[PDB]
Amino acid sequence: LPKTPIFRPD
Amino acid sequence: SPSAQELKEQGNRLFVGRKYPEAAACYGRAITRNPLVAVYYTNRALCYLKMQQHEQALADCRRALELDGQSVKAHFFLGQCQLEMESYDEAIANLQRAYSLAKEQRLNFGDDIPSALRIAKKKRWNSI
Repeated sequence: LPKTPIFRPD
Repeated sequence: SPSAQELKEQGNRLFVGRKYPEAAACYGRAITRNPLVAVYYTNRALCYLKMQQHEQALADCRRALELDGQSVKAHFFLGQCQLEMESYDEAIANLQRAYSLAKEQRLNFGDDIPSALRIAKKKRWNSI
């Protein structure tokens, strides 16, 4: 599962 | 002519460009097309956070949570709002809730949520 920044829209 | 997905995607590209009021407006057009998608509200709430428009972000988080009770980002953005409004206990609980949901949902945001919880607990403490 790729790490992704949370403060981003989906 | 533009689909709600199309408009959301446009919003996301504006968000990448740090054009937040614009991005928020595009999500608003997405909602106009389909107001029953929590992501649209979660996406706009983050825009509002970046614009220091905390009341508006809160309202959006609430709308998203009504549509999706499992929303990690709605709980997280809510917590970040309440933190910036000096509501630590509620903030910490919402960040903690986000942590739990992301585990339950196999979502990887690296150390973002624990980092935020530390920031929240430290700020709360710094105010005793």
